[PDB]
Amino acid sequence: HSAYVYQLKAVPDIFDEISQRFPDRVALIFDQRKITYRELAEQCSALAAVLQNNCLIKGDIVAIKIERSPELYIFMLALMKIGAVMVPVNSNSPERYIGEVLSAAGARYLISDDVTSVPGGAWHVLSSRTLIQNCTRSGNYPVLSADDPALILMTSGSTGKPKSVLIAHRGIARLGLPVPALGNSERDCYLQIADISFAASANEIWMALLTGACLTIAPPGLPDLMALARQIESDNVTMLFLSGGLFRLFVEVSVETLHIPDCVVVSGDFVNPRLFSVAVQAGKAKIFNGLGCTENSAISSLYHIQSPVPVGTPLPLVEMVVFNERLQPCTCGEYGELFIAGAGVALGYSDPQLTAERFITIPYQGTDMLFYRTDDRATYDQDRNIVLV
Ligand SMILES: Nc1c(O)cccc1C(=O)NS(=O)(=O)NC[C@H]1O[C@@H](n2cnc3c(N)ncnc32)[C@H](O)[C@@H]1O
Ligand SMILES: [Br-]
Ligand SMILES: [Cl-]
Ligand SMILES: [Cl-]
Ligand SMILES: [Cl-]
Ligand SMILES: [Cl-]
Repeated sequence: HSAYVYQLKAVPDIFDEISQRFPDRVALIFDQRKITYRELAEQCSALAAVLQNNCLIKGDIVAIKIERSPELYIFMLALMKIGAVMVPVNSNSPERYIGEVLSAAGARYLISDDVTSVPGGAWHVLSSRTLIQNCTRSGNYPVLSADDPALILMTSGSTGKPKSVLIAHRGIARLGLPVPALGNSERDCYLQIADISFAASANEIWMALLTGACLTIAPPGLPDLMALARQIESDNVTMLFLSGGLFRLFVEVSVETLHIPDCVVVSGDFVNPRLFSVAVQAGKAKIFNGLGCTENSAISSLYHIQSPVPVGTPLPLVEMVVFNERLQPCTCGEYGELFIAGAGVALGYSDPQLTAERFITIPYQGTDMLFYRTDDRATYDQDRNIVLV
């Protein structure tokens, strides 16, 4: 439990720390089933021992296709504890496409809650249901470092090129640091709705579970705004992360739901400023425009809208710089490209040539800093907020 904020542990070590400090806080809610950190840590450890005894070891590439459920997050924590590299799969994807993802990721195993609706291939299919039943063993787990790989996520460039992104423990472990703009703590409650195959899901999962906060879990499948509205109220969601689609739809059909939480973060793409205007005038929740990208593991900057919206200022341990064509920091109003450095930067792509092109070391403020090149055109405003253009 170090006070040096730049000193990060692997995910399982942070979670062990949190589960010891807040053992009687609620970690997970699904429907009306609630699970404390103490019970979650017991289930995580029991499952990790089962996985190790199934010969799964550090660095094994392990895909997960498990519908939203408490067991999904138990598997994530157990796989992190044994050092496996998770490949989360979109359960709403054609089997065809899932096979292409598993192939591109090099998955050796696929853990599934429905072993009938999975693609065949080189990978070996394991039943999440059977493995959970075999929980009764725990010890001799790997000594993980913040730079060990934790997951593989798929993304695309601006012109459609598909990419396989290797994410380090540190990229999600940083979400255990409270975000000053949000004021979050263990008292908060998050809503898990973004699909696990999307980096944005990390915002919900790990900001909750690595801080002692509560994660209430949306029902599997496509968004049910009626149920989500009831869930936000009945489970007292206080930190609400939304895609541009979910945000816009809520503004259109139930803007007052957006003011049940304390903070609402909209990320993923440009949002019509008029939508922010309506939302901000409808109540007193803090509405943010947020930037994230897969290559920085999770949400990366926040702009509080008070009334092209800026993307604001970086999260803890994140560095953002707009660089011109000559790799010099831009002045206010000068156009350049957004580069991101710090704890969230990915380990690379599966493509080594693509990695060297997009992950570049640049001396900045006295440090030879590794930057991800976003391909996002940007500048600074007068208050030095970053604004994508
Ligand atoms: N939403 C996410 C999250 O919360 C956590 C982690 C990842 C993501 C995510 O979106 N990852 S991603 O799929 O790789 N897309 C990346 C690309 O999205 C565009 N983008 C994203 N946010 C904004 C925004 N506010 N305004 C304008 N453009 C935006 C930029 O072009 C960027 O480079
Ligand atoms: Br739109
Ligand atoms: Cl407690
Ligand atoms: Cl198919
Ligand atoms: Cl291509
Ligand atoms: Cl790649």
